[PDB]
Order: sequence, then structure tokens, then C-alpha cells
Amino acid sequence: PLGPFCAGVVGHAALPATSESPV
Amino acid sequence: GPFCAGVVGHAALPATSESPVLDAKRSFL
Amino acid sequence: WLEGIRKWYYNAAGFNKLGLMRDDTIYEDDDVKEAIRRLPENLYNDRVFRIKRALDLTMRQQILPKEQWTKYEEDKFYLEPYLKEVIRERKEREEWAKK
Amino acid sequence: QDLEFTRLPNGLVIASLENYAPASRIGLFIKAGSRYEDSNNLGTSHLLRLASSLTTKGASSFKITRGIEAVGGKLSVTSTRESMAYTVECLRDDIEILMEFLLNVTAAPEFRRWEVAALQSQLRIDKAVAFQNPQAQVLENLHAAAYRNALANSLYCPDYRIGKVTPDQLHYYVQNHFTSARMALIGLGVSHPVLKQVAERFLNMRGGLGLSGAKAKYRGGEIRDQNGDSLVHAALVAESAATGSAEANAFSVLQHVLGAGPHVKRGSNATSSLYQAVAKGVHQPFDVSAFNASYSDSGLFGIYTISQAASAGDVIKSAYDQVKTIAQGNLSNTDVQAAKNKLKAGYLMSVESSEGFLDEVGSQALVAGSYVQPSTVLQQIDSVADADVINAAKKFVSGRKSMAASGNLGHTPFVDEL
Amino acid sequence: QDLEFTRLPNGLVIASLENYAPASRIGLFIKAGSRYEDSNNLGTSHLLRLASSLTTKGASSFKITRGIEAVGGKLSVTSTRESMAYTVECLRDDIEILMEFLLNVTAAPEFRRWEVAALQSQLRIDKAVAFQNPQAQVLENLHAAAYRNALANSLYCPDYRIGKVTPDQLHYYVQNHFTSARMALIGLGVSHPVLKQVAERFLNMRGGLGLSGAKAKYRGGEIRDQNGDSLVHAALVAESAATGSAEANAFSVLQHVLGAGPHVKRGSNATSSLYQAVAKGVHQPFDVSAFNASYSDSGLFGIYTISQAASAGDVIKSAYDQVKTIAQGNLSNTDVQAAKNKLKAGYLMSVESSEGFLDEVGSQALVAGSYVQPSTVLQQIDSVADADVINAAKKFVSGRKSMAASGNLGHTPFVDEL
Repeated sequence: PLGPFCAGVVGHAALPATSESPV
Repeated sequence: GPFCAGVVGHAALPATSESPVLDAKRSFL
Repeated sequence: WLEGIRKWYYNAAGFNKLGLMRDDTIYEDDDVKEAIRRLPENLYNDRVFRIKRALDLTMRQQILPKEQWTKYEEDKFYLEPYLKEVIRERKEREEWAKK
Repeated sequence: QDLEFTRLPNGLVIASLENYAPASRIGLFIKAGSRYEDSNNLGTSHLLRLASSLTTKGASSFKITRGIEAVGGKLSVTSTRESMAYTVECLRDDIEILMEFLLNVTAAPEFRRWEVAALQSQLRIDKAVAFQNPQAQVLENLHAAAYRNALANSLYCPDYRIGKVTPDQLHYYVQNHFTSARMALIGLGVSHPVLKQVAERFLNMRGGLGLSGAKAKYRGGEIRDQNGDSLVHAALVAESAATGSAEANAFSVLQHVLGAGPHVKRGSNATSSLYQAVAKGVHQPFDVSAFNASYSDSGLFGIYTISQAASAGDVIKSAYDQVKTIAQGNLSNTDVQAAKNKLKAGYLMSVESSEGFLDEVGSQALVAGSYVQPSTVLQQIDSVADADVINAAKKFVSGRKSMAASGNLGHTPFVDEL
Repeated sequence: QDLEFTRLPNGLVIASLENYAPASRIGLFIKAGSRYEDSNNLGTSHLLRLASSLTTKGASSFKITRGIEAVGGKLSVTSTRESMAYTVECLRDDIEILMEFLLNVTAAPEFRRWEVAALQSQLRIDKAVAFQNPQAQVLENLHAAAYRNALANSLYCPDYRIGKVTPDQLHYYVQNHFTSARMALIGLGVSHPVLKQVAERFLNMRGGLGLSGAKAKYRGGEIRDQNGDSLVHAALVAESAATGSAEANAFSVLQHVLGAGPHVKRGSNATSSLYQAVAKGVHQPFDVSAFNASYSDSGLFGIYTISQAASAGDVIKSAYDQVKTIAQGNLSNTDVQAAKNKLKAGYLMSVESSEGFLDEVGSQALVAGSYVQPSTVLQQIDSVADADVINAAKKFVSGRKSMAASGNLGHTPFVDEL
């Protein structure tokens, strides 16, 4: 809930995303 | 073998010295 | 005496009318360019805004309001020390080149 | 309707829920990530994440992108350290085409040399964008210093490997990890038989239970980065219990007790005890929250502190003191129940969204291999006793510490000092 | 003639030996370096070392460069973690001009903003050139991991501080650390009275001890670089004695016992115990030596190993076991005697050259005030007993250890495992 770092970059038809853990 | 990471210079020669750091026979091996 | 005629020339020259200062109007030779690049950022930004405003005023053929004209006493020679140092260094390099 | 959880003989989970939404969402949760890597192939998962639109055996890159945009759909690759999920989302009528495109992307990766060399550059850009917020870097260092292997691997390609990932490495990673048993196809808004049909049409070829990495071992190191930013982001964690265990639920309850991300905009987090404990000591701008990472084999619980460089030590010590106080036994049952409420609400709101539900079902299928109804999750949450929370606090307080701090470290203390 | 040592009232130490040689070397040794940098001004020592030719009050950059070049002189700045040495070498006839230039540089720097801004890129250029050899980065990380304080500061400016070093910081560092009590003016081929006159002329101002750095504190950490190089450079060290102590001489003898540097080109380091001990286990290209670093506050002793990435663990373990065997008492009197001979010969060969003699005199003057004759140093070496070497080995084995590793690091052991 503190944000799994939610660092996904924006994109269309190819949008990578990553997440780590609460901040 | 400190291997003081010397820099070539004239009229300004910056030399920095570290402590014995081996790198003795790497070329040999 | 001399200050009277100097003040006359200051008013006669219009760089006070455009809001400029004396060092703003100097011709930008190589020594002047080095002096400019040696200026502190506050002096540099002030200089560029003064010159931009002056160019804008000259574009519309207008002059700054009388109260906003630069004063002969208030004029500050910001570029003089830097330019003098540049000239002195160039003189030293030339002198070493001479012999 | 209800979730149609099913397991094919190969070992592939297919779950579908016909919500009758205007738009459907299909995601193939492959059990791959930074964890299943070694020193030689570090960063490969990152390029795999970036290589979503590369030309496949059936569809060209042009065809992939143009089709996905023509239907207005979206292909996203979410890569956690343990799970790499490929999800497609579009309107219900055109879901089949995006289904075919997704299974083409996953099943038959044609890593042409030129395209991989092209995306090598995009690797650096993505890492740079991710690292703009210091928290990402701090957490990467945290995971690096917490474990000796597996989970220690970063989710972003290391600098020395930015332009050196090879197509052969990508092929090997896909072959040895993108396996049927390690895959789980979960789709919302689609019927079960269509999902089964497509899954048997493409994913069948790869045999299951591929190359498996080793269990992570708690390093407990301290990685300190001096970057000069005035605010010092520090995180001190210790090995918690892995997800799926009751102690994991106790640790989540502990996290909410200590304090999680704010519930009130511009709020002082009055319920959050960490915030008050630090505030009584640090009157400067600060922000302290409870870090609870729970992975399949091991977990990490700790406190994340953001504060000024001079006062960072005070913040870290005060937050640790609050946790120590909780470990001592000064825990109120009212707080326990309040934290349980917060956990239940958080879970329900998380599963509220289509994306949230998709990721939750994918995770459950990938790790547990079955769907746990939210009611059961809430029952598990309340099942945790106060003693369990206090014991989790004891485990953290009397545990080997791994700290990662980034900023003008300076006053920032060391693990031995803490 | 003989070396003449004079402690001036301001605290400056003046030394001169009239070798009656064609060339005269004058060196000002100042007790400043990376150690006396705080977190805010990290890397200022590096730029100060580079800014030896910038415009001074006495002379401009053009005049300094052109004059020193015209007489054929050389101006060199040598920096250690605890020391900075400014030396000028030229023919004895023109030594006065270079002496004036040296004192102008050391005592009246201007640090004009434009010149420092121009020189800031030389920080990165120098750092890159120095880091070409992996040994530099490995030792930087070793010092950073071993100490949490002064000695951890790098000899090269951190990357985030490359463009951020300010002229005010340089002025503050010079004013507070370039002081008469901290300086020693050492001259070879120059008469004592002339050096004394010049010292009064320029070094009269900025008297006093100046700002004092905090005592270095052992951290016992590990830093692992993972740079992907084929060979793995790993250094494992433990805290040791400060320079100029009995245990320091014991540690030097221990270093020579284990093996420090090959004496026969392309040899087998037969006398070196570590080398043979590793060689029997590992048949791959390898290297190993004893790392002995002594500073005024404290010292580090340990093993430096370079080996194939796969075999790094074996090499490190074998060297560590050989040190353990020495600690257990398996040390012959003959080995101690041979090491003593090697160390005495090394000291004599080091002081043989003019640069070596000047550096030794400066180091003794700064660290200990007075100059000790080579015979007394050799007597100190002889005084070391075998029991002292065994106790030094026992201290290294027992003490908490700090490790820095660079390379593939897939099989490189962590400090806990060792």
C-alpha cells in the first residue's frame, strides 16, 4: 500500500512496467 | 606493490598513491 | 570641470536613454568576449536583459522613460576589472612571445 | 460468474471470469524475473521486458504494433523480481486478435540480432527514467545487500551489461524459464474454453518445469550510496517470513500497525505510530513508512525513512525505537484490529480494479496454484493474533540487518550502529 | 654533508641534504588529503591536486607554466590519503625560481572561478585514466568498506561532485589544512639557509594546526562491484597497527613472509608462501600478494588476489588458509629472517633514488617530526621477533574483516563465508 515503487513507464502497444516493494 | 596510479605529466604531474595491490604476474600467467 | 564635460558626454551619448550602461556598449572583440564569459552569472544575466531591452526599444524607435534612464553616478563599470585582467594576460603572453 | 480455475496436464493455469465488461483483459503470468538469473546473464529479464514488440515467428514487429494499435489495445510487460507478466487489454469483440498476438510474442520469440541491438539503447533510457525517483535505486540496493543471490538481482539491466545482452541469452532465458509449468494464463472478460483453446494452441510446445534458480540467502550487508541530494532515503530491513506463511500475514499486520502509505491527503498519519514516534523526535520534514516485501522463498520487513541529511540518523533511530517498543509488548488490541481493518480494506480496494484483479489472480495461480476467495483472505487477516504481531516485531528487532541508504549520507548511521 | 632537520617556531619542518648533484629537488609535504575531507567537500583534494598550475597571487598560470618549462623544471603533486606533496625538480642553478613558483602555488592560490570551472573536467579525465587499472577502483572500494570515516574518502573525486567543486571550498580547504604546523619543506641539493629564508618569506602566514580530522573508525563492510571483467580482483583485509609502531613493523615482516612482490621476472614467487599455497590448489592464471597499508591513526593488513572468475573462491580460501597456518605457529625462523632481509633491502632500494629519498624524508617529518637514519630503521626491522609475526597473523585472522571485490563475482565468496 506504500507503493511497490510502481515505476512502470507509459506506452502504447508496448509499455514495460516494474515493481519492487513498499516505499 | 602499491601501484601508485601515476599520471604522465610535465609542469603538472598529478600522482596518487595507494597501498600494495598485487598485479605482479598477471602478464606472466 | 572635467567632470562637467564628462557628464555632458554621458547625457549626449544615448546609452543611458536606452537603459544601458557604459560597459554594455563596448565593442565585443576577443578580449571583450573573454571578459564577458568570465562575468558572474548575475552580472551576465543583467547584461543580456539590458541589451535585449535596449534592442527592443531601438526596434520601435522609442526611448525609456526619463526616470528610468541610467544615472552618470549610478553607472557601474562591471566589466572593467575582468577586461583589464584579460588585457593584462594578453600583454604578458605577447611579451613572452616577443623574446 | 465465478473464476474458472483449471490446470492443463502440461501444468498451465487457465482462469477466466466473465464479468461482461465492455473490454477484456488477458495476461500470461510467466514465473520469470530477475531472480531466475545468474552473473553471466544479468539484465536479460530487463531486455525481455523491453522486447515486447520485436518481430516474432508469426507476426512482424510492424504487424504486432500496427494491429495492437488498430484495435486500440495495449500490450504491457510487468516484471517483478519473481513474476514477469505479459498482459493484453482491448475491447471484447477484438480480444481474439490480441490473444493471438500475445501468444505469438510469448511462445515464439524471434530475437533478430539487429532488433536486439536496437533495443539495447532503450534499456539505458528505461533504467534512467525508473531511477529518477531515488526510491527505486534505494530498493535495488536494499535487495542487493539483503540477499546473496536470486532476489539480490536488480530489475534493471546493470550498466556493464547495457549494450552486451545477446540474442542467444534472450533465447536461452525464454527456453529455460518461459515454460508451461511456470506459466499461468489468466484472462478477465473472456470465456474459459477460448482461453483453453488458445493456451493449447501456442503455449503447449514448451515443456514445463524449466531451469530453476537457487533459494536466496540473507546477506545482511549495508550498501551506502553518496549522491549528494539533501534528502537521505534510507531503508533498514531484516529477513521476514516468505509469502504464503502465517508469519507473512503477521508481518503484513505489523506493517499496517507501524504505518503504511497515508490514508489522508496531507495528513499527519495519526494512526501510524512510526510517524508520531519520529515526529516527537524530528520536527523537520520527514516521512517514515513500513517496508514489507514478501517473496516466495524469503521475505523482508523494515522501515523506509526519508529526511534531511543532518537529521536522518534521528529519524532512523526513532523509527527503530518505535519498532523496538512494539516488540517489547506495548501493543494495543485496538491498534491490532484497526490495522486488520486497514489491511482488509487495502486488499479489497486493490482487487477492485480490473488490473488489480488480474494481477492478484495471476499471482495466486503462479505461486499457490489455486484461487483464494477474498473472504478467505480476510479471514486469514483477522486470524492473526496480537502475539503473532509482537513476535514478528521481535523477529525484526532481534535480527541481522541489511540497510541501503542513498543521499548525502553523512550523519546516516551504519548497520553496526543501528 | 648530512641531512639537517630544523623545526621552526611556526611549526614548519625544514630539511636539506646537499648531495652536490646536478639536479636539486624541493618538496613541500602538507598533512592534507582525502582523509581531511568531510562529506560536503568530497573530492576537493583531487581538484586541489590538479589545480597546481592555476593563477596565483604571485604569478599567473601562463607565467608558472612557461617559466617552469623554460628552465626545464617539473612541478609534481603527489597525494595520498593522509598526505599531499608538492615537488619541483630542476638544475641547481635555477632552483630559486621554481622555489618561488612552488611557494606561490602552495601559499597564495587564487582559485579564480573560470579556471576551476575549466579544470573540473580534468577531474573526470583523471578519474577515468586512473580507473583503467582495476586495482585503483578495488582499493578505493576496500578503503570505503573498511572505514566508515576519514580514511574511507576516495583519492579521486566522486562522480556526482565532478562539476560541483567550488572555489570557496578549495579556499576553505587550503586555509584550514595547508598550515605551517602541517607542512614540511624538504630539499635535496639545496643548502639549509636558503630553504629557511624561503620558508620565512612565504610560509609565515596560515600558522597553527588547522582543522583536525576525526579518527578513522573500522567499518568491516564489503563492496562488490560486478563490472564483468574476466579476472576477479578481491582484497580481504583486517585492521592493523598505525604507522611507526612495533606491531606495524611486525605486520611488514608478515607481509614479506607471506609474499609481497616477485623479485625474479617471470618467476614462480618460490619464497612467497601464499603464491605456492594457492598455486598448488589452482592451476589457472592467478596472482596473490599481501596488502599492508599503514596510516597515522590505523592500518589495514590482508590479502589481494587476482584470479579467474570461476576460481576466485579457491584462491581467496587458499590464501586465507595460508595466513591461518602462519597464525597457528607454523612459521620457521628462516622464513622470518629472509623476510627481514627482503624488507631491509626494499627500504634501502626505495631510499636509493632521489624521489624515494625525498618522499621518505617528507613522510617521516610529517608523521614523526624527526628523521631516523636508515640504520635505525633496519635495526627496528631486526628487532621484530617471530612471535610478533605470529601474533600479527593471529590478529588478522581473528579481527573483523573488510572485503572489496570486482569482476564477474559469480563465485567470489562473501566476507561471512571466508
